[PDB]
Amino acid sequence: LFGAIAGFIEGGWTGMVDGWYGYHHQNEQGSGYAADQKSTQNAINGITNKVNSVIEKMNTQFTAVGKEFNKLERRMENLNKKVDDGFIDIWTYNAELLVLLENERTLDFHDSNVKNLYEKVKSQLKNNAKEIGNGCFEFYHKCNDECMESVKNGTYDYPKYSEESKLNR
Amino acid sequence: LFGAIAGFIEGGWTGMVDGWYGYHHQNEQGSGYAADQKSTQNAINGITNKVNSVIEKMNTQFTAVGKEFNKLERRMENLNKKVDDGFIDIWTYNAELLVLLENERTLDFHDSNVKNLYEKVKSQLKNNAKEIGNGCFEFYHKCNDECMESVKNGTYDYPKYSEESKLNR
Amino acid sequence: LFGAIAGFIEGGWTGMVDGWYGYHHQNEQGSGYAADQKSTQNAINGITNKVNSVIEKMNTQFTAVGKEFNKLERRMENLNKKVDDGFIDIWTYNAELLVLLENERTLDFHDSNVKNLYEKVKSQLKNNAKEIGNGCFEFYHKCNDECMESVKNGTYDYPKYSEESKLNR
Amino acid sequence: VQLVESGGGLVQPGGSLRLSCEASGFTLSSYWMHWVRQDPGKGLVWVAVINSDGSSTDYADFVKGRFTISRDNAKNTVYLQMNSLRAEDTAVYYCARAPQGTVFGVVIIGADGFDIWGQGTMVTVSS
Amino acid sequence: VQLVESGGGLVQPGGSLRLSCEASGFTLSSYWMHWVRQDPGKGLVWVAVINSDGSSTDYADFVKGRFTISRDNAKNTVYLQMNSLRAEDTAVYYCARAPQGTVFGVVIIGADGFDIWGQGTMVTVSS
Amino acid sequence: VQLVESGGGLVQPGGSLRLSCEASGFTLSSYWMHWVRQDPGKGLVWVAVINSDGSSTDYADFVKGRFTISRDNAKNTVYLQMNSLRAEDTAVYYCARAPQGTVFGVVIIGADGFDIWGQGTMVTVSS
Amino acid sequence: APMDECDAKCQTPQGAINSSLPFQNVHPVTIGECPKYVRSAKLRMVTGLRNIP
Amino acid sequence: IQMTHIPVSLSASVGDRVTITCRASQSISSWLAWYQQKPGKAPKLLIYKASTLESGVPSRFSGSGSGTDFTLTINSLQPDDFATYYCQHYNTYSRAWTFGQGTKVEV
Amino acid sequence: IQMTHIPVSLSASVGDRVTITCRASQSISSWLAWYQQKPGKAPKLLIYKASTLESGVPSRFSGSGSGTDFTLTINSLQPDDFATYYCQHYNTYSRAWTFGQGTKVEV
Amino acid sequence: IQMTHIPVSLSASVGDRVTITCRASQSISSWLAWYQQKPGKAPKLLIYKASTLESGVPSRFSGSGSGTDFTLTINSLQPDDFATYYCQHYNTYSRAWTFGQGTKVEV
Amino acid sequence: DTICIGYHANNSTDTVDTVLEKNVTVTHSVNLLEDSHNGKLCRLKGIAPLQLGNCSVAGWILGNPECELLISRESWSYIVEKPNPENGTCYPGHFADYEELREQLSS
Repeated sequence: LFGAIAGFIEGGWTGMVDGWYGYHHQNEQGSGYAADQKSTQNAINGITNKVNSVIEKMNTQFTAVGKEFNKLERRMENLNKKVDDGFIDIWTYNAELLVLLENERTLDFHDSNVKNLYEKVKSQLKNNAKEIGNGCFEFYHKCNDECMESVKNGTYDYPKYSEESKLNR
Repeated sequence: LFGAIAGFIEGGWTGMVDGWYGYHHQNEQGSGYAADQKSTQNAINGITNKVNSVIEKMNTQFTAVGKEFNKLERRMENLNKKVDDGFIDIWTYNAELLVLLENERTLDFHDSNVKNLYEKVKSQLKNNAKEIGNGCFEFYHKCNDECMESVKNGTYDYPKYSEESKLNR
Repeated sequence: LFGAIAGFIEGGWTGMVDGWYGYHHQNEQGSGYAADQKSTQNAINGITNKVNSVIEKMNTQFTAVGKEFNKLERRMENLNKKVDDGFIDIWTYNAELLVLLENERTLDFHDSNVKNLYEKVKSQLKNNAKEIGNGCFEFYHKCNDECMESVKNGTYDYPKYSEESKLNR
Repeated sequence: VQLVESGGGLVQPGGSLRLSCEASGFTLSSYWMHWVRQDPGKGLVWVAVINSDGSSTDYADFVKGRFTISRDNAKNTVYLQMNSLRAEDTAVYYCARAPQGTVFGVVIIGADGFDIWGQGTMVTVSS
Repeated sequence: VQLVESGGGLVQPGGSLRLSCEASGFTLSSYWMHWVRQDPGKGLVWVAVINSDGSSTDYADFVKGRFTISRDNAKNTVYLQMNSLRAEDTAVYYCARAPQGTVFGVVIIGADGFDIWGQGTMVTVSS
Repeated sequence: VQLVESGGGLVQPGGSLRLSCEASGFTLSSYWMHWVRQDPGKGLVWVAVINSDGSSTDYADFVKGRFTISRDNAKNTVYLQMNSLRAEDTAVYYCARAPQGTVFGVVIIGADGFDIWGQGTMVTVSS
Repeated sequence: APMDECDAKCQTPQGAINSSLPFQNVHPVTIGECPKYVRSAKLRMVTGLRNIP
Repeated sequence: IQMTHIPVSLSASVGDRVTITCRASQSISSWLAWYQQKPGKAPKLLIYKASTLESGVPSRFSGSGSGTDFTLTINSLQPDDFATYYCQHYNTYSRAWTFGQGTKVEV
Repeated sequence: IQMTHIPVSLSASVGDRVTITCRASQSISSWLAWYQQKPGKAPKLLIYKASTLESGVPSRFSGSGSGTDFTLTINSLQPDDFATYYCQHYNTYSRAWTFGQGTKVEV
Repeated sequence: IQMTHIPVSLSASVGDRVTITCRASQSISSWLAWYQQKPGKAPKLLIYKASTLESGVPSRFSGSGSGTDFTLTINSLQPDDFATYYCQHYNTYSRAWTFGQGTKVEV
Repeated sequence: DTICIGYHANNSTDTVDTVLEKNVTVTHSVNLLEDSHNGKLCRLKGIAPLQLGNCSVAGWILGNPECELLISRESWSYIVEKPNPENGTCYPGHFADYEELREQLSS
C-alpha cells in the first residue's frame, strides 16, 4: 500500500536478525547489518497491543452446552439448535473477518514503517547522498563508523560534511 | 501511518483555534496563525458522515425485556438466558471492536490530510523555497501578506518570483 | 487518502478503456493512451480475491423457517420471534458495515496504486524529466515510441539520455 | 422552553429600533442565537448570528453595517439593534436558537438545526 | 441451452474448411466464444477466441494467419475459417461459451469458466 | 515444576562463589533464565540474564565484569560465578524463569513474566 | 403463488430465487440453498475507481 | 450558495405520498435542514442532517439526499401536514445559513 | 505459461479420496478451472476460481490452492467420477487460456 | 528507567478494596508485571502485560494502566493478600528488567 | 515530449456508499443483494411441491372428504398451505398437539 515492502525494496535481508527493520552499511572499515531499535520497538508495542486488545473483546466462555427434549418437544429442540448454530455462525464469521482485515492492516503497518524510516534517512542526508533507488544512499563524502552510527541514531551533522559533499557533487 | 502527525511535524499548535490544519507564517509584517478552511471542512464532512453512518446502522430497540418461568420450565429459562446474554455479548463485541478500528482509521485520516497539505505547498513552491524539515519552507524571495495568502489559497504565482529566487539560490 | 485520485491527478480519462491505470503520451510521432497491464492485473487479482473471500465467509443458508404456537404458548412465540429478529439484525449490521468499510478500503487501494505508478515513473526518469505536477512529466530529451515503451515497460535507459538531458536542463 | 420577542414596532425610514429576545427554560450561554426575518407572504431570510461568547458575530449580505447584535447571558437575553432602516426592511422578525458543536461550532451527533424559534415581532418601516 | 457444430469433414492438406456453432436457449451476444481442439486420444488445446462484439479476437501460437474467427449475434452463430491446413490440424473441434467479465473481461462474481461446450466436429487432413 | 538453587554460603571479601539452579519438570532450553538478588528486608534487584542458547547474556549496572553466567541445557542447570565480591553484594539470590517469545524473545500471546522462581540461596560476605 | 414447472434452488412464499448472491431481501422464510436474509435495500460493493470524467 | 425548491407549489390528497426536492448551487454534503411553517406561526424543525428526525416529529416524515439533490417525503399526508416546507443550508463552519423559497402543499 | 499434472494417471477404488495436483510455471493467482471429460464426450466444468463449484456439480468435489500449486479432491469416489480431469488457466485480461495435459482416474 | 510506588506502605482491613500505583520514569507501554511476596518466600507472579491475570491467581486481582501510570487493585482483601507487592518493567527487546521498591499492605 | 499518468473514467451511474461519503459514483461495482424472484412456486431438485389447496394439514392428514387429490401424492419437497385454510377438520373439535404434528411433518 505504501510501496516499500515488495516495492522499491525488492526483498528482505536474511543477515540481520535483531530487528524487523534495519540498515546495511558498507564503508572502508567493512560491511555490516544493524537493526533499528526504535522502529522495531514501536512495531512490537503496536502489534502486541493489537493482538491483546482483539483477544480481550472475546469474553471467555464460562457456561455449559447440552439439553434434552422428548418426542413431543420437537419445536423446543429446533429452537435450541437454531440458537446454538446461529451463535456459532456469527462467532465464526466474526473471527474470520477479524483475522483477514487485521492481517491486511498489519502488513500495511509494516510497509508504512519501512517507508517512514527511508524518508527519515533521506531527510537527514539531504543532498549529501545520492538515491540509487533500491533503498540505498551512496554518500558524496567519506563516511566512517561514527557518521554511520550518527545516521542510525538520527544525529547526522549535515553542515559538517556539506562542503566536502558539494565539491564531489 | 503517513508520518505527518507525530512524525516530521513533532507537536501541535495551541494558538491555532479556527481549524484542525493550518499555516504559521512569519514575514517582515509580523507572525500569525491561519486555519485551512478547505481541508478542515473536508475533514469535518468526512468525520460527521462516518459517525452518523455508523450510528444509523444500529436501529434503536423498541421492544421490552422480561419473562417468567416456573420450576418445571428451567430448560425454557436457560434457553431465554442463553439468547439474551448471547445477543448482548455479540453487540458488545460489535460496539467495542468497531470503535477501536474506527478510532485508528480516524487518526490515520487526519495524518493523511496534513501530509497532503504539506505536499500541496511543495508542488506550489518548487525551488522557490527550502525545506527545513521541521514542517516548513524558508522562502528564497521576499514574501508579503499577499503572496502568503496566495500560498494558503493555492494561487501561488511561481513564474513571478522565479528569477529572484534563482539568484538567491 | 494517498493524494493521487482527486489530488494532483484531478479527473479521469474516458479515452482509456483497456485498464484502470495507464499512461497518456504525446511525442512527435503522435498522441495516444495505453493501459498498465501489470498494475491493473494486480488490482484485479486483489479485488477479485477480496470480494470472493468476503462472500465465502458466509455459508449459504441450507435450512427452513416457520413455526406455529397456540394461545397458551405466547412465551415460546415471543422467544422465537426475538431469536429470528436478533439474527436478522446482526446479519444486517454485518453486511452493511462490511460494505461500507470495504468500499472505503477499495478506493484507498486504487489511490495507492496510482500513486505508486507515478512514483515508479518518477524514480526511473530522475532529473531527465520535469515534474509539471498534474501527473505529467516533460522530457528534457527527444523521446520516440521506443523510449516511451521503455518507460511503460520499466526498462528506461537513464545513462543513455543523461548527457543530452543535462545540456537542455 | 420558549423565546419571547419584544421591541417590534413602526419606525420611520432612516430610523432605529432595538429588538430583544428573552429565553425562559434554558441557558442562553450554550446556544448560538440567530435573527431571521420573513417578509409578509414571502419566504424566510436569515439576518444575523451571534456566538455563545459574543466574540464572533456574522451578518447577511443585505445589511451594510446597519445592524448590531449583542448578547447578555446573565439577563438571558439577546438584542438586535437596527439603524438607518430602509423601506425594504419591513418584516416579521424571529429569534432562533441553535446548538453548539462538538467539533469547533459544527455538531457531530445530536440536535443541529434551529430547534426552537420565537413568536415573531412585526417591524414596519413607513411614513 | 446447447451449442451445435457443423462443417467438419475430411479436407486435403493445404485446404480450407468452415466450422459453425449455433446456440439454442440463450443469446450469444453476451458471451465470449472459444474454439478448442482435442486430438484423438490426446489432450485439449485452445485455438481461438472472439469477443461479444467481434472487435477483439485472439488466436493460438501454432495458428499464424491460417485461421479467421467471426460471429453473427443476430443469427446466433460463430464461424471459424481454416485455410492452409496441415496434417497436424486433425482433431475434434469444440465450441465453448465463456461468460462476459463484470469488469473489463474479468468476472468478479458469478460463472467464469467455459460453462457450455459443443458436441465436437471432426476435422481430418489426409491424402 | 520446581527450581532448586544451591551454592550459597559465607565467602570473604574479594573471594569467589558459584550458584547453581536445577530444573525439575520442564526443559530449560525453552526459557530465559534470570538471576535476581534481594537484600534481607529490602527490595528485589535484578542481576543477570542468560538466553535459551547461552549466546546472549546481560548483567546489571553494579556488576563490572565480576559475575559470569552460564548454562547447561543437557543437565538442566544454570550457573552464576561471582568473583571480586564486596560487602555490598550480600543477599538472598533467586533464580527465575521467563518464557521465550516467537518474535525475537518477546511474547505476544501467553505467559510473559517470571512465571517460576526458586527458593533462594543466602550469600553472605564478612571477615 | 401459482405452480410452474421450474427447477429452482430456493423458494420463498412470494416466489423462487435463482441466484448465487450472498444476501436477499425478499422474505425471511426460505427453503433450499438460499441467500441470507437482510433488511437492507442496497448492498453494492465497489470494484472500481471514483468516476471523475 | 442557492437553494431551489421543486415544485414551487403542489397539491395532494390526505393519505397520499408527496416529494419535495431541494437543489443546491454547489455541493453542501449533508448540511440540510427541513422546516415546516403553518400560516401566521413560527417554523418547527422537521429534519436535520438531511436524514435525522427531530424528537417529536412523526415517523411519516422521511428525509433523504446528499451533495446537491435532497428530498422530503411525507408518507400518508394528514390534515396537520398542510403547510409551507423550507429547506435550509446550515454550516456553522464557514458561516453559511441559507433558506429556500418554500413549497406550499394544499388540498 | 505451462500447467502440469501430478500424477499423470491415478487409479483408485470406489469410495476413496482422490487428489489431483496441477502446478503452474508462474503465479496465476486463483485463475484455475477444473473440467471433467469422459471418453468421447464434451468436457463439463467442475470448478472455477480454484474453489467455487459450478451449479449442479456434486458436493463431493473440492478445490484448493492459489499461486503456483492447486488441487482437486474427490472425496467418496463414485462410479460416475472415472474420467479425465483437466486444469485450465483462464485469464480474460491478458488473454491467456491454457489447458493441462490431463489426469486419468481408473479402477 | 526508574519505577516508583505509591504509597510505600499501606494499612487496610479485610474486605476492603485497595489500590497500589506504580509510576515509570518514561513510557513503557504495557510492559508491567505485578508480583506478590510474603515474608521469607519467593515471589509469585500475579499480573503480566499490566492487565492479564496469571493462570491460578484469584479473580479479585485487577491490573490496569498504560504508559507511565499503572494500578493494581486487590478487591475484597482477604487474609492471604497481606504481603509486599512489586511492579516490574520487563522488556526482552532492549533488555530492560527493573523492579520497584515495594508496597507492603498491613492490617 | 510528455508522458502523463492517469486513471480510467467511463459513463457509469453506479453508486456506492462509503464511511466518508454518500452516493459515490464508481466505474465498476457488484450487487450483493438479490431483490427479484420468479413469482411462482417451482420444483426443488426435481421433486414437486405438495399444494394442499383449500384444505389444511389436519384435513390432509385426517383425509377430509372434500380433498382427495392429495391421497395419490407421496413425495414432495415442501408443503404449501393457504394462509387461512377453510377445508380442515369438518367435524368440530380439538386437534391435540396440532403444531407439534406440523413440526413432525415439516421434516
